[PDB]
Amino acid sequence: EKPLVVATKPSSEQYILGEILSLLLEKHHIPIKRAFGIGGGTMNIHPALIRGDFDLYVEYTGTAWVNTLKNPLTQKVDFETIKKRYEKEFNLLWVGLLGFNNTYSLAISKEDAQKYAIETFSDLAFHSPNFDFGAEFDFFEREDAFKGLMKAYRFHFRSLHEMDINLRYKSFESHKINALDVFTTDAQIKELDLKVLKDDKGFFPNYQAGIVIRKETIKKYPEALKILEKLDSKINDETMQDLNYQVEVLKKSPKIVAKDFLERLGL
Repeated sequence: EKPLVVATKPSSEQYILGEILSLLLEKHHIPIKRAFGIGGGTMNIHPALIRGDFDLYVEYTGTAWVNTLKNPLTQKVDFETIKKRYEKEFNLLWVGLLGFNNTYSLAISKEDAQKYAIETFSDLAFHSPNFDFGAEFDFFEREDAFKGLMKAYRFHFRSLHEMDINLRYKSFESHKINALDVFTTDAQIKELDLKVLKDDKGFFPNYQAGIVIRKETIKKYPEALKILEKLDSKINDETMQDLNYQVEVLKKSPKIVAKDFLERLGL
C-alpha cells in the first residue's frame, strides 16, 4: 500500500495539470502524493515511472516521440504508434488526450489578420513584407524553427528581430514587431487577444497532452482509469490558455485553478 504518485515537469502549465490529476483522484478518496517539478522532465520522470516510484504524469506526444521513443520530429507524430509502443515496451498506458496541443505557432494582431485576410502561415508568408517578425534567440538557431519555416513557406519578412524570450510580447505591444512566435497554450494569447495562425503545411510537430499511467496501477485501481477518462477532450487550446492565464496573469495558485476547473466540469 502506497499513495499514487503524480509527477510533473517544472512548468506552470504542468503544475496546473498535476493539480487537476491530484485533486480529481483525491475527490474519489484515492490517496495521492505530489512529486511536482521534476528537473529534466521526461528523462528523469520516465525511469521512475517504469520502476513504480511514480504512477502517472501528463506527457506531450511529440516529447514522447523524440525522447522516449527516439523517433524523428520530421516524421508526423503518430499517437496510435505511441500508445502501442508505450504498452508493449514500458507497460504504460496513455489514458487518452486532454484536448490541447502545446506547440509553436505564429501570431499577429486580430486587426492585421482582418486587414490582410490572414488565417494561415501561407497567408502570413504571402503578406510578410508588411510584417516585422520577432522571436527569442533560440528560434533563429536550427532547422527545427525559423530556418525550417523559411524552407517550408518562403517568408519575406520586412525585418527580423531576436531578443530575450521574455521581451517578445512587450516588443509586439510597442510595435517594434508585429508578428511573433507563440506556444499555442500561452497565457499571453488571451492576455494580448492575439490571432494565432494555422500551420497549413504542418511544419511544427504535434505535442498533444495526455495522461500516462502505469498499467500495473490501472490493474490495481480500475476506477482510476474511469475517473481519469472523464478528462479526455475536456481541455482544448483555448481552455489551457485560460488556465495558464489564471496562474500567470491573475496570480491564482495552480491548485485553486485546478479546483475551480474541475468544479466547472462537474467533476
